[PDB]
Amino acid sequence: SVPIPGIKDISKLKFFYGFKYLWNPTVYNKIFDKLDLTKTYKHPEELKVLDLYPGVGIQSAIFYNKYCPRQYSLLEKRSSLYKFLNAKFEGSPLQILKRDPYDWSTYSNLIDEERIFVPEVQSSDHINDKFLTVANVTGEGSEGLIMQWLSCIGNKNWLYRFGKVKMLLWMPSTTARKLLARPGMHSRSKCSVVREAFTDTKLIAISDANELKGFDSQCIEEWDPILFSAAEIWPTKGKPIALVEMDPIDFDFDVDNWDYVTRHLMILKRTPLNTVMDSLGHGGQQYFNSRITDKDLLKKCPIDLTNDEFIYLTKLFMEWPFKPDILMDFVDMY
Amino acid sequence: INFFEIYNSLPTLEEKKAFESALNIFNQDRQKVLENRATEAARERWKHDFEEAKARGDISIEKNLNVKLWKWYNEMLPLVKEEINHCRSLLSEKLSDKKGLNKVDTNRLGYGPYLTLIDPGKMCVITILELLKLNSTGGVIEGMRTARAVISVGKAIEMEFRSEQVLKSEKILWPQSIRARIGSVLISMLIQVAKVSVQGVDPVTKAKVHGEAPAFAHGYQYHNGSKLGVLKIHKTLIRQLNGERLIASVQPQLLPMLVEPKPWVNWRSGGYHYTQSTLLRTKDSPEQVAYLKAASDNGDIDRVYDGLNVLGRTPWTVNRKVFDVVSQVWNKGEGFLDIPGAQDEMVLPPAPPKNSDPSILRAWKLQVKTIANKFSSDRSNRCDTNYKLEIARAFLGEKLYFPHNLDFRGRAYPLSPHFNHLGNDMSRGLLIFWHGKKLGPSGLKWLKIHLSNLFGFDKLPLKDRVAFTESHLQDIKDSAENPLTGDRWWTTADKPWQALATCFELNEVMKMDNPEEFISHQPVHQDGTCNGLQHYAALGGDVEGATQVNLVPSDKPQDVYAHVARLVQKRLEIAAEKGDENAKILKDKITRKVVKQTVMTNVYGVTYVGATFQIAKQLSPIFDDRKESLDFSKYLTKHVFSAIRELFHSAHLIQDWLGESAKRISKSIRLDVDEKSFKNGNKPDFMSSVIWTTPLGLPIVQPYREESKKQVETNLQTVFISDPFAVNPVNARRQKAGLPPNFIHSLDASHMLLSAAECGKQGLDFASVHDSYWTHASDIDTMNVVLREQFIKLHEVDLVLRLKEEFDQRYKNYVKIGKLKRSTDLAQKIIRIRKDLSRKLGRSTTLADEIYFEKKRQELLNSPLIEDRNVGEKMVTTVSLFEDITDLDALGMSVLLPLRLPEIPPKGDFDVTVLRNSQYFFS
RNA sequence: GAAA
DNA sequence: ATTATGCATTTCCGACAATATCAATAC
DNA sequence: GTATTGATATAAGTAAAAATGCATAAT
Ligand SMILES: *O[C@H]1[C@@H](O)[C@H](n2cnc3c(=O)[nH]c(N)nc32)O[C@@H]1COP(=O)(O)OP(=O)(O)OP(=O)(O)O
Repeated sequence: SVPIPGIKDISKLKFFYGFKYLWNPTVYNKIFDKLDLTKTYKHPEELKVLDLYPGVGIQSAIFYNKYCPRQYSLLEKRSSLYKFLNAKFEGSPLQILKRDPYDWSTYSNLIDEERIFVPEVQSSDHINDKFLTVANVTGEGSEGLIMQWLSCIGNKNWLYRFGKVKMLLWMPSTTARKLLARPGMHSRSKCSVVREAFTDTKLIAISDANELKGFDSQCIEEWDPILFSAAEIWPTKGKPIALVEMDPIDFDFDVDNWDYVTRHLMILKRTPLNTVMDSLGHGGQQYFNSRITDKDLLKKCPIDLTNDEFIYLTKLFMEWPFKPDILMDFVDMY
Repeated sequence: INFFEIYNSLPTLEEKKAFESALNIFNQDRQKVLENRATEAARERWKHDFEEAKARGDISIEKNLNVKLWKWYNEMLPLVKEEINHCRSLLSEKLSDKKGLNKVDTNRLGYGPYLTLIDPGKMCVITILELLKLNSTGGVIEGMRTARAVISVGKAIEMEFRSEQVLKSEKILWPQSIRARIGSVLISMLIQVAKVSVQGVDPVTKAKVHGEAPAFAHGYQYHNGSKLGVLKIHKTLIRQLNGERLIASVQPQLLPMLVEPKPWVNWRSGGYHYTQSTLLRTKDSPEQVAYLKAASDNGDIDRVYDGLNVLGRTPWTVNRKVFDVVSQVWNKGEGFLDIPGAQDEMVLPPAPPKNSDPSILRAWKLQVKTIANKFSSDRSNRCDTNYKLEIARAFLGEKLYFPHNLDFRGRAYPLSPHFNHLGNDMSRGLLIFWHGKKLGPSGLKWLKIHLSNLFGFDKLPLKDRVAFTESHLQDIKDSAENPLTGDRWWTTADKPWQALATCFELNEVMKMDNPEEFISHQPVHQDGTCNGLQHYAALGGDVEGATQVNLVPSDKPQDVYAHVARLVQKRLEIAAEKGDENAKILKDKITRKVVKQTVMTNVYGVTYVGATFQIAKQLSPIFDDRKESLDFSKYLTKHVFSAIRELFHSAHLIQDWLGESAKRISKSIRLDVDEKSFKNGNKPDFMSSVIWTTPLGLPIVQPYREESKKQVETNLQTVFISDPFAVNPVNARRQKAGLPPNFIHSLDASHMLLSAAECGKQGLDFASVHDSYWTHASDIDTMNVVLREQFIKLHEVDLVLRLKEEFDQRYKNYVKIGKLKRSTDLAQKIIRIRKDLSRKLGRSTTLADEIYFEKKRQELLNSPLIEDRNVGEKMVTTVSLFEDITDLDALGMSVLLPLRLPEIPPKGDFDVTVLRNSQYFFS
């Protein structure tokens, strides 16, 4: 009952700002079946969904035709994309707003100021049953926005004050590889540590078979991602894209100290711990040598460590009496 | 034993000369003590403090800095000794390769011989002093940068060896890699040794915990997704280093002299008696040093010597009254005038809840960063004032001298960097002349005009200025009687300390009945208005420029900045017809300060963002808008650029000619130098920099090049540094953007030096701040005459034409690059010759081969044998056929062109002599 | 901070 | 062949301005 | 095997893209 934009229509658009979009209804059906959101959300007719950077809107139209949610909203401020969305989706229950998803004040002015989109707050013992958010951040310069949203998962402030809001995001292949790297892998970084600490992420689909070697073979076997060619994404000059599902989880550490410890430890990501604690302050090496009795810990590199080991280290850092000030970690540039 | 009071008390000229001779004989040992070097002075001071502490029982915290430094030196010297022994053992054999650890010994084989030359205690003290000097530098909150510290320590060790070698002389340079390795090795050894004692509180016990912690630690930080190796200093050391014993801990090495400076007779002789200083300040350039040595050999720089000697021969002393007022203000503790105010530690607003708005969290982080930056800036600005006041205390009531140097352009600066008369208003008000000359019949008028100028009313006629000064007599009296605990009228001036000194002198004059016979020491300033624009007008013969920069005599002094501000306000009134709100907000908000900076900088080649920042910096205090006023500043820049483009024409013409000449020089290749193969293809190296000479014979070489930043493996880390000891292609944009300002500044410096030399010949006391010249109040008329005559003599010739002739002579045989389409018959001939010459050579002849053939053909005509010359003329090369053509500049393949410079713009017929009576040329 |  | 594209007036005072890890090559 | 120059990632609001300040060079 909702029109689905076609390849000829979406091909008339001039600028996509580096964002690749998908237009194949068959692979949309495949990925929706793989996700199996019908069981997670017991009342799809009572489901409120927020869409960020929709672009073509084909995914939103197929989502509506498949589930019939209680409310769906598209946030798109780019000129031609919004114009095409209004032209193709007017006269339908889908709603399009001329707002830019990057601004932090946009969500406040949309939720508690203008009183348009209000999610349902529930307990943290289960995934948010009446709130779903969908995003498409494929622009290669917009990885900072993804990391900011992960930090917002950590702080429970941006959209996670509502609960365990399930995330569905299209990201570039490199970003997914970096976020889904296991201990010991060459691509593991602080983004991987944040992903392991805050979320539970799965690779629902990818756009290139040759890029799967960046992921762990065991994780690939468990996930069973859906693969499709690059001919199904309209702007064909871009790198392959991937789809992930992020489920926020519970944690029992302090975010500021953990962030400081991980950031200053993973700078030297191939150096054993018996020579990197000197970078955490004055006397750090002797203090941590005295306070740590484990054997392989003093020889493991921080790329070999995991979230539990990092939490142990940050708890020791808290217990340090002579610890440095976390706040005074910046430069006097401007 | 005060000497200035005795000198003033002596009533006879012969007795004054006798006392001056006695003082000069007596001050030699004091000069030797002052010029005693840093390593020896620091070592003796630290050992003395340690001995005194050992004598007085056990007192640690009182002299903690010096006691700790001596302890560290004593317990860290053996590490350096053992490393030197290890290096000797690993170099004495000199037999095996791939010996030891790959990272360890291959580095030692590199930095070994550079460590065995200098004394181990000497490197110890050098490292300690450098690391104490470079604190809170580079944006690091409480420490230095590793890249900075390794170079500074290594460079200091290199410099101390040069002094030791030359001292024994009564080896060229060290590589940057070696400097970095030495610095890293020694800083690591100091880190391993430096221990401080601090007490903290246990989080779970809430009681004090005792222990010893390293003083220095090596860590990394981030700024916009990029690493930053840093070195930190513990708070227990910061609190003492930023204290009032910093002068005792780090003794200065370039202080004002007590005896008359050694005259300049050679490019490496002059200034201090025991310290060797080069005439020029060459940051990193061997070409400038080579050209300076060649000029010194030729002997074409002697007026430069005369001017610098006149500048350095003037005696100074410390103003006791202003010093006492400054000391009272400083000891009070409250922030007064521009002294910020002594605060101990930071104050931070309470953090919001963690689950608050991300915008709120970002705002809080921004506020914290701003507060920390302000606190650090205030602490630095207070430490600088403390250092200057301690030097003033040291040299109180004593004769002073300030030997001068030059920078690569030619402008003159004192050798002493800490306390001199180029500082801020406090430093300029803390210094007076040693010789006190009678005021005569004009000193009163000139001193009153000086005070009126120091109150910012330096755009009024002289009658108005003296009327202002004589109307404010009661305020002058009150300010000079009780500066503090009074009406504080002198603080309203834009130069408060100088106004205070002038008020002291004026009251001391007014207390008598015969002001003519008063003895004054206060220097009086006379500076030109829009000096760069004046020089541009003189260069271009611009009658309009001359009449608007006060060159043409007039009753009232003009102000180009006020004129431009008024014109732009009229333009905004015009735009009020459209009445856009952005224009309406700033229509009447124009200020002559903003217009002044923009108009001054425009003739030097300023860009849109530069003008935007210049306008915004001075528009912030007006607070017309938020920090997003950059839109308002950009509109301001647009219309002020339109106005200045309308106004200034001949100056921009000369600027364009200079820029075009710089481009032609930067895109040129030498014949003999670049005849060798480069194996880069059709892209020959550009090794030519814009060089010219001042009318005084000083050669100026532009040092702009391209910097290659590569990581160097040091002990602490791998620093990201460049090599300024290697030849690199010249930065064309830098040369083109630097020539127009450098030429004008060189002209300014030459005129200042001419005036200084003539005033020295005429027996006056001369001091200068670039475009501003100081002297006694009674010698101002003679000084004005000297300046006018020197300016007329300097600009009597066509300086731009002489520069063009010099460029043509120095670039006789040079090759440019040009692309012309083969559609033209002439341009296709070059392509045919290139094909024909390739077949003749038997291979694919390149641009390098063609240039080499042209250079070799020229050598034939330059050969003494006519037969070779006849063959050379008979032989036609690629560039030879293009010598006659001078119109193909605008008429595809790249072809070689000769170096021809643009024609000089027409110069208006303006007689520069007419300024010999212009009252407001300098004021 | 100082000068164009 | 117009598209990207680095840079934004000069000088001096300590007056600045990234480092680690890896991935094929070269020897 | 050891040794070497180049490519790539880091953090994460003072966006990136598109549309400009602007000249110079380029993929
Ligand atoms: O007022 C200045 C000054 O006290 C100090 N400061 C900043 N840079 C320097 C410097 O190179 N040398 C010295 N001796 N002192 C310095 O910090 C204060 C803050 O200066 P701002 O950043 O506000 O202004 P800046 O000098 O950068 O202005 P400009 O020269 O770019 O116009």
